[PDB]
Amino acid sequence: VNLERSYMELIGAERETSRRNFRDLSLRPDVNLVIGGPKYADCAGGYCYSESSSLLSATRNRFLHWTSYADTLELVEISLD
Amino acid sequence: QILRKGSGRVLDLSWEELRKDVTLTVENEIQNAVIDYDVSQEEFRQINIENWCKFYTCCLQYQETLSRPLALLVHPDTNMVCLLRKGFLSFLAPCSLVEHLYLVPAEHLLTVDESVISD
Amino acid sequence: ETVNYNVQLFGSSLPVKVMEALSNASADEPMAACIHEGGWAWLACNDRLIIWKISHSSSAKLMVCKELPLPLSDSEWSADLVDICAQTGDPAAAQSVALMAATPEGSSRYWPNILHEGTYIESYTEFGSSLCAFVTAVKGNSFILSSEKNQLVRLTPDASGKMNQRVLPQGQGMESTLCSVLWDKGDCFYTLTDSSINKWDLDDTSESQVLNWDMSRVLREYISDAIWININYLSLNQNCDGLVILSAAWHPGDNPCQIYYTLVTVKDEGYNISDEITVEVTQFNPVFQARGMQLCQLVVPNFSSQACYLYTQEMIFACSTGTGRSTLPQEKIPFEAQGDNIVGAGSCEGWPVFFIRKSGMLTVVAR
Repeated sequence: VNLERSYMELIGAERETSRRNFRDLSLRPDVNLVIGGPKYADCAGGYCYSESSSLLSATRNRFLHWTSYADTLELVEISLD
Repeated sequence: QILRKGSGRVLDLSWEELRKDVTLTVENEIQNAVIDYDVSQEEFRQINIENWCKFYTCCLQYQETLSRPLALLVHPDTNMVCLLRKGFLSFLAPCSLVEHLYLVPAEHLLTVDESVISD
Repeated sequence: ETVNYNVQLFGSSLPVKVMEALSNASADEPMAACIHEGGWAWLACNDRLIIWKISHSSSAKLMVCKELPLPLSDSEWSADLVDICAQTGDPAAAQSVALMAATPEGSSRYWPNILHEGTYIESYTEFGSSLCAFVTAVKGNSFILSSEKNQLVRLTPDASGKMNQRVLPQGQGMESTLCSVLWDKGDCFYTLTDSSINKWDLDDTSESQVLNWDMSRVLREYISDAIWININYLSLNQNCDGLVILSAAWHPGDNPCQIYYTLVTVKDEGYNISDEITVEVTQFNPVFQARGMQLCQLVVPNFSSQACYLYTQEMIFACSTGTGRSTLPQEKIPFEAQGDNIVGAGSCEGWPVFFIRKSGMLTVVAR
């Protein structure tokens, strides 16, 4: 068991001068703007596909991540391949 | 965008274009700070420093805001670990043993399992 | 003299009791004064409170000065912990005026009428030892007592003689260290802490929390960019442009390290901050000495000329806010000379008022 004790942070530099041409989508649910509502802190999350570890799978090295702040959710699909 | 005081649609500028664009913007602020035709070379240098410093501190405040900490993604089957930051994605890769030992704090270096370094 | 201003006696001759307290007071003695917007002035001098109507007219039948006995404390009484309430908000003689006092530990003494100086009721809150607190008259004949740790307590006299009390919503107190508080028009009460501004909307018996703004996150770049970092937020006032915040900023490693005092104006519109922040850097720029010696307060007498008065104990700085378009000339006015000192400041009828150790009440008026 290579006890991999420490890790190092590697910045996946978004050096695309194209901001990932964020397909801006606006959802208007039938709800009124609450003035003075709780300010949530910014949060993020991610999801990995089934069979992403399978070398013949179409989901191989694919995953989803997102950031959410205020009223906005940014969703991204990444493939390392 | 803030130094220009202006609502211009930021074009997806190339980085070279962005560099030219910064240069011209700060030079114009320096030319505006030189009120007299008879500025000594020292007074001109001081004015140059003050204006670039002011632009730099402004980039810093935005970078601090974009750098704000999110969360962790760990893949169950592939063990891929990602650090979700506010402005970018980082990946955690395993550190080599040499780099681990150099970088660990002096207090934790005393609790390393010597069996992993060498038999 | 001063260059652009007349600095002269405001109102008529001071009450005999006020004159004795000043003539008797030594430079060892801490005097403090609350100059109230309703036209009454309260001098905290030793173990008594001397309260008088600011006498715009010289006439002796219109003269009111009452002296009240403070509740015992081991700490100095403060005119910050001392506040006036007027019947319907109208200042119309001694019966219209009710009075509260607080001690640093939280002992409260309330006079329903300044006419009846032996007639009061008592209560207690509770604070840590060392707490700098403020007492502020608010709507419905009630008061907010505000801790150094920013615990805010509503205090409401009942007709029984009881004093009702409750903590403000999200105002339990527990860095939330308190710098100042502001009571605005209609029913808005604001607190300025070392990290943030909080605002409550009041009625006669309750409060609703409106917002807390991380102004340290919002204004930090705008303050540092306007000068060049340690930032301390010290006082909060308002004018037509919106909220006016006094901030001190410094960098330890500056080759000469100076303290830059700024006036920051922001709009209070709804529950969120706007993108438009103005930062105006004042003439007041002393050498950094110690963080505990960073003392400076803010007066805004005129809501619609963009003019603010910074003050310490030895001098007044007439300063500008906003665009600076309607602002008065920037000038430093010294009150440091010959045992002289600025004991307090306020406004009467939109006029900048200073209470000075040598000369009493004085106005600062443009020439």
